Amino acid sequence: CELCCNPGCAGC
Repeated sequence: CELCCNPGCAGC
């Protein structure tokens, strides 16, 4: 998620 690797990541 630090790379916004999935659209469900909080913050992305």
